[PDB]
Amino acid sequence: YMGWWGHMGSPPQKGIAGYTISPFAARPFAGVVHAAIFNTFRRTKNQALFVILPVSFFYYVWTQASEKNEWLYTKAGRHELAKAL
Amino acid sequence: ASITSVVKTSELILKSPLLSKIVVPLAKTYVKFSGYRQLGFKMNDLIIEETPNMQLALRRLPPTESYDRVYRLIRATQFSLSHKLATGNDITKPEEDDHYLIPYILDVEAEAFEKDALDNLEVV
Amino acid sequence: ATTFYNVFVKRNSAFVATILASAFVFDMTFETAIDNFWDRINAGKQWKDIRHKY
Amino acid sequence: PDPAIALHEAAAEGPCHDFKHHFDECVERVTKAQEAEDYDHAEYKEDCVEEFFHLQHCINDNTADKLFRVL
Amino acid sequence: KNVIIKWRGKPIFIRHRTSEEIEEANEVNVATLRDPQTDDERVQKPEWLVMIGVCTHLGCVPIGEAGDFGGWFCPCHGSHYDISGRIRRGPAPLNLEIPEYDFADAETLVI
Amino acid sequence: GKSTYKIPDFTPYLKKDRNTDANRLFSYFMIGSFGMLSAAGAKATVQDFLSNMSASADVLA
Amino acid sequence: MALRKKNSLLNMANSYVLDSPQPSNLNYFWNFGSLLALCLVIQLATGITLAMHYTSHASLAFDSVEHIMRDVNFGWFIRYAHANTASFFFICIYAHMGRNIYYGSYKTPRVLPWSIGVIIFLLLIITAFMGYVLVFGQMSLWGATVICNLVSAIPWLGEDIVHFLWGGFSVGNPTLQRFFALHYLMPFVLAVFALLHLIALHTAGSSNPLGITSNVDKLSMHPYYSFKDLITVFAFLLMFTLFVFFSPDKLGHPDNYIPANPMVTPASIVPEWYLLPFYAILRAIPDKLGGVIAMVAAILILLILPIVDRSIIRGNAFKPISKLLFGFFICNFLLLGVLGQVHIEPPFIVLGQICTIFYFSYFLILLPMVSTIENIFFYIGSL
Amino acid sequence: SHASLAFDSVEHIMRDVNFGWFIRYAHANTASFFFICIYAHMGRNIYYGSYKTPR
Amino acid sequence: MTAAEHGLHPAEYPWPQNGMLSTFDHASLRRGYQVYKEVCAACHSLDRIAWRNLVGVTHTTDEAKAFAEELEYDDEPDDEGNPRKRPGKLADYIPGPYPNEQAARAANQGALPPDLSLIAKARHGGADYIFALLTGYPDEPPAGVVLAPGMNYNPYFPGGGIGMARTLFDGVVEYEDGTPATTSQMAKDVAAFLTWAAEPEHDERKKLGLKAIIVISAMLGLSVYIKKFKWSPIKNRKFIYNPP
Ligand code: HEC
Ligand code: HEM
Ligand code: HEM
Ligand SMILES: CCCCCCCCCCCCO[C@@H]1O[C@H](CO)[C@@H](O[C@H]2O[C@H](CO)[C@@H](O)[C@H](O)[C@H]2O)[C@H](O)[C@H]1O
Ligand SMILES: CCCCCCCCCCCCO[C@@H]1O[C@H](CO)[C@@H](O[C@H]2O[C@H](CO)[C@@H](O)[C@H](O)[C@H]2O)[C@H](O)[C@H]1O
Ligand code: FES
Repeated sequence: YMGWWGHMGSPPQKGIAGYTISPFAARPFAGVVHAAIFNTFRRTKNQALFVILPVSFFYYVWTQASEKNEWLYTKAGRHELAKAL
Repeated sequence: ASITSVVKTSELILKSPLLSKIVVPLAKTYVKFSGYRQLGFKMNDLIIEETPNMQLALRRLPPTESYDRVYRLIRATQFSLSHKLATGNDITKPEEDDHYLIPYILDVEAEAFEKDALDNLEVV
Repeated sequence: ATTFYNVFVKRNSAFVATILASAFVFDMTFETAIDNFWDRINAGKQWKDIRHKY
Repeated sequence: PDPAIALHEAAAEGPCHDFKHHFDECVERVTKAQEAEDYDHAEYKEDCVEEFFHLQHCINDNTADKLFRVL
Repeated sequence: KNVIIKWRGKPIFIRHRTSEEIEEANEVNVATLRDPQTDDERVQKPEWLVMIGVCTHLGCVPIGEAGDFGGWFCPCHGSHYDISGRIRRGPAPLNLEIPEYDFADAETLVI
Repeated sequence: GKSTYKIPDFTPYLKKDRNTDANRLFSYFMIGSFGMLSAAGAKATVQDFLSNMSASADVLA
Repeated sequence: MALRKKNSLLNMANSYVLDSPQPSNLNYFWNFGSLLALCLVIQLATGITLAMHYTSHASLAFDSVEHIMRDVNFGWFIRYAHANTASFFFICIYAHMGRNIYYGSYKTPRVLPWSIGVIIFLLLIITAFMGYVLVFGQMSLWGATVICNLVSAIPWLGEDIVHFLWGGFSVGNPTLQRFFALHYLMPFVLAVFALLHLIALHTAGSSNPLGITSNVDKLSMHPYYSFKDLITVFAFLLMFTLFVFFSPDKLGHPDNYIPANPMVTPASIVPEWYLLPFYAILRAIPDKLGGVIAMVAAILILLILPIVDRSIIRGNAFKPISKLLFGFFICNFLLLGVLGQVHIEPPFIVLGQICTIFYFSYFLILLPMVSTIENIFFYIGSL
Repeated sequence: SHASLAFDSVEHIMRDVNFGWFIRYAHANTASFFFICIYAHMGRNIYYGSYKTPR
Repeated sequence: MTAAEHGLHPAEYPWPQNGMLSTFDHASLRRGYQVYKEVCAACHSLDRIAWRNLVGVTHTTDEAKAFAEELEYDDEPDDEGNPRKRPGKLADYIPGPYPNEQAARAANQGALPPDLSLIAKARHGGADYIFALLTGYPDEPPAGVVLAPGMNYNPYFPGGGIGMARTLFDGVVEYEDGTPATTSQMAKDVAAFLTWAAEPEHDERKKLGLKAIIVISAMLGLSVYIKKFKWSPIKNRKFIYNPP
């Protein structure tokens, strides 16, 4: 499925012109401030739900579980503990 | 899963009025959130091609379609490495998101599935 | 500044020699400088600070 | 004399007063319960450890820094 | 009290069980016991519970006097042994093994 | 869009003084500093690490 | 023709580290491969050095580790480096497997590197478990006891096999000396498998975060990924430094600084943190043998991802529903880890079972369902 | 590997470990055979000019 | 578990050595050795510490040789093969109070006082736990606690009943540096000493870490410049597509 340089196994390419400049000709950090602020905000905003939803749910679950567990092993939780066992 | 299976199942859904009424709007939103159009891909550009069947289908694409596919992949790869999104004409509009490859792969698979069936035939 | 490039950077032999000599200098001076800094932030705490009593 | 003693007493009377009183009330109840007969033949014998821990935990939060500052 | 004698690196629990302890052990219906046995089958002398004090699940040594059946509790996976050293709750399949022990004298046993 | 002799806009990235010796020398100063710290860090790592093989404190006693 | 291409040996190096054609859009999650190679190298260097000072005999093992800590020049560093890098190795390996699951690196045509990878993962676990025993502190001994007794679950022969592993009737000197020899060896076996999964991968080349072909746009491995890998090497070394020099015992268990005592069983026996999710899965099943099978199945089930993912699209970058499901799977795996170290008490008993069910249902139910549905949504959605 | 125990551990292998005698002798003797074969292999290579180009 | 079964978790005290750039206070270490020597050494060994380890940490070479030479250690047998004792040398380990475990337990109503060389690493909490435990014997056990015989109530110890009695009282030690030997002062000093005993490399380790952090940070910064520099041709690449 992959070849090597010269016969990589691309479908034939034609009609794309690629341009680039030397690393010595370019400012490596051009527009870094804009990227670090606006680009990172954009990328983070678009992915935030996929992280927040599972994290918040499992943290809530753990919090409820750990709090119940703590309470069952108090004096107040004697009866509920006896039933749970 | 095979493109044939996906296409057949989709046709079952689009047939049933009830089913299409609830599925078509969901699928449109799914595709909007999928966000492949924001990198200038057409849906069919995403299909796994490292299978013998798909290699055959790609070889059967008309030259123009093939050259443009290569461009969309290169362009998208450059957006990916730059962490930028397409803007303006680079974004795939819904009207340009044509199933250019589906007919070719359906034909490749149809013959491969016929071949499997016929390899198992029993003279009655 | 051409001159600086020409002498220390243009030949890789020279550039590697310069890097290693600089690494030698850095290593020795950094050692000394951290020693002094560490002694100042931990003043009166270390054995060398109380040794004089004995 | 021991700086801890004074700091602990101050923290009990001050910021940890609620917990001090809880522990005190606990002690009173348990001693009273031990005073009564057929306590030894009871199922559940109440202790005051929990209230003690709440108090000590509180005292420690309000004292730790102060104590080590005067040593 | 429960003693721990090393024998082949494994700990041997020797408990000097009281009268009422023996009684508490003799109660549980044999029917409801992963490994169905009564104390009589386990000990050759009701006053000397001698066991290989290794948990039958995975091989921790149960912390004695702890449990929920107030005999031994394996802390590892929470399996509770009895005053007979029978399994009551938790993953452990069998009751705490009894080694080959004989009372040579009434005051000394060999393992 | 069509002519391939119209080089795309690179002005946001091009340095005006790109062909000066000052320009190259700067980038090599960064490369060389990195090589210098790598050399000093490697030497420190090697020296400290191999010292494990010299006589331990109990043997020196 | 250039030498690096002409000469057979140089050309093998060249094919992997220099001219190797890589996709030009690999993101930083493609850097864990090289960090795992760095961990492997650090573990070999520190491990071989520890072996020069450690004594495998149970009467001397723990003390030999103290001798390394106290007497050997930089012994403290070499020991802490070895112990902490074991933790970093697992962080990076989970990250790497996470990358592979999210981006569908397990799909055709990369099933073979994936499947060899699952074996590497098992070998890492075995290597790290044996290494932990070599300290012969309390957790060392009691961990070995518990984990080797799982083999007792094998029907009919189980007991006999355990005594065979131990070389005796309990974990003792024979076990410790054999674990030394195997712990030394296993990393070399692990390196061979690591190399095999790379050779297997080299036929298809790396996947990329878009999940499309990269045949259209390749970049040499060097200099581009060489220099990109340096960034994460220095990021890793910074994290390494903070643990090794400033908090060397944060990731450890204090009980391992008490010499092994076969009589006293420690208050809580937990495995090292990176084994905790599998430990929680084992606790979830009440049956001994069931628990062992479940624990093993939790690793071996990875082998069926190539089958149960029915998607026509490689990886999750473009699949919102799959991304949500993946998020829940990962958070559940971390919850399992946490439940591995709590006490076996309510309500964590039931919770552990629910998390275990969720773990397996991802592979067996949800991923097959979700991937089938998303196939349809892409097709209908783009009509 | 500890010098206080090394020699004795080899005796323990000879006397106590099942088939230890064989494993120890096999290891020690195969070290000799390894050299016989390596000299033979190098001898073959010298006599038959295996060292010449292109090898 | 009950809080009792866990033990009360000790406060976070501001130790001199807490802090990325902070060494131990060696004056405190020396004081703490004197507490170990006059109080703890009656029951607790410190077997992993040799006399030489004290030198240039707490004591000069001469002071430490003097401590070693006051003890008798097992020599090699004489010429008739009879056992002999010799005076201690710096290479000798600080000797324990008991010949074996059985003797230790017999002297402590069955409890075995642990070796303290590693106790600071072997307990959750470290210095804080040792300080809390030594100073945390209440005058009276909380009402309703049933202590096993020969146990003392201490909330910091898991289960609450510890076989070690309170041992630090104001003025059990007379410090040689004129510091007032209050219970808290002695506990702080001995806790610091035991922390040093557990991790004697502590001071050197943190200094090398400082060097590492500085150089590694600089290399990280430079590696980012270099990566960006080398990648700029790829990032800045532009395409013009004319469909054929
Ligand atoms: C005369 C007896 C005695 C003296 C004096 C003594 N200890 Fe102990 N110590 C013990 C015994 C016995 C235990 C075991 C307690 C147990 O396990 O129940 C112990 C336990 C400890 C423990 C560990 C508790 C644990 O978590 O297992 C520490 C730490 C400790 N001692 C430190 C000290 C320090 C510091 C001193 C004095 C400065 C000291 N001891 C003085 C008898 C003593
Ligand atoms: C010692 C442990 C390992 C090392 C050193 C290692 C190293 C690497 C390296 C260097 C690559 C190529 C670059 C990269 O994608 O990061 C890679 C790719 C891969 N590894 Fe690993 N790996 C290890 C363990 C594993 C494990 C445990 C798995 C799977 C369970 C795995 C599965 C893969 C797969 C599927 C790929 C191809 C991914 C792709 O590029 O799309 N590896 N590995
Ligand atoms: C993948 C490679 C390796 C991993 C993941 C690994 C893991 C571990 C672990 C987890 C420990 C317990 C550490 C502790 O808490 O002290 C350990 C100890 C040890 N390892 Fe390894 N190890 C690896 C490679 C090696 C190698 C190649 C050697 C060569 C002999 C080795 C020798 C040792 C020694 C001697 C110890 C005991 C001394 C000690 O605990 O530090 N290790 N290893
Ligand atoms: C091919 C490579 C060439 C051979 C490599 C040589 C291997 C070993 C060389 C030096 C090893 C011992 O050399 C010694 O190193 C240690 C650091 O490790 C230095 O020691 C210095 O730092 C350490 C901690 O970093 C302190 O404990 C010590 O007080 C201080 O003097 C000595 O100043 C140096 O004399
Ligand atoms: C990772 C550490 C560095 C050392 C290299 C790793 C060791 C593994 C190498 C042995 C495995 C065989 O590796 C195999 O070798 C040959 C040539 O070398 C490669 O062959 C490839 O490159 C050469 C030229 O570069 C071409 O003739 C060929 O068309 C192409 O497929 C294979 O793609 C690779 O799979
Ligand atoms: S080890 Fe005894 S309960 Fe699992």
